[PDB]
Amino acid sequence: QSRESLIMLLEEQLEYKRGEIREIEQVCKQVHDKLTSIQDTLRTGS
Amino acid sequence: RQINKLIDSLPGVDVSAEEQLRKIDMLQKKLVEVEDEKIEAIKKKEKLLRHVDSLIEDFVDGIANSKKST
Amino acid sequence: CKSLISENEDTKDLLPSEWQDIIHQREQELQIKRDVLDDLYRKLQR
Repeated sequence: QSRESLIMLLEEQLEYKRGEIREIEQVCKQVHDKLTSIQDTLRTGS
Repeated sequence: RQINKLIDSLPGVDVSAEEQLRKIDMLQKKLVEVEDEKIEAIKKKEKLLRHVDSLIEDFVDGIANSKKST
Repeated sequence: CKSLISENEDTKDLLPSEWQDIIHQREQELQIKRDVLDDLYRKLQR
């Protein structure tokens, strides 16, 4: 059952790090989208 | 009946532990590559971040020396 | 007439190169804004 405990800890930290990673690219992508929208807005005001 | 439905629901209840051994080994492998990929991801994110910082500084300097040009 | 001139400061101010200087400052700030916005557009597209 020690191997089973190793497995369960394995998937819990694996899914936690996947969640952290995915929120990282989500937030950086939303920042990049905001930057592109601002660039378009300032280009329209030129 | 909860005893029966819990005893048969143990992953690995009907799976031999040695293929758990290979799956765990390859899990740590693909883990090694996934933090590696996160290393390149974070380093290029920081690269674009201080590109953004450099353009911020240039734009701020332009504003400052333009509004003090008169 | 003189009373109406007296109470209103704006008319007495109304009553010539400064306008040209203001036009020059406006156009120089406009062109520097255009230049910096062009630089931002060029940089952010990467």
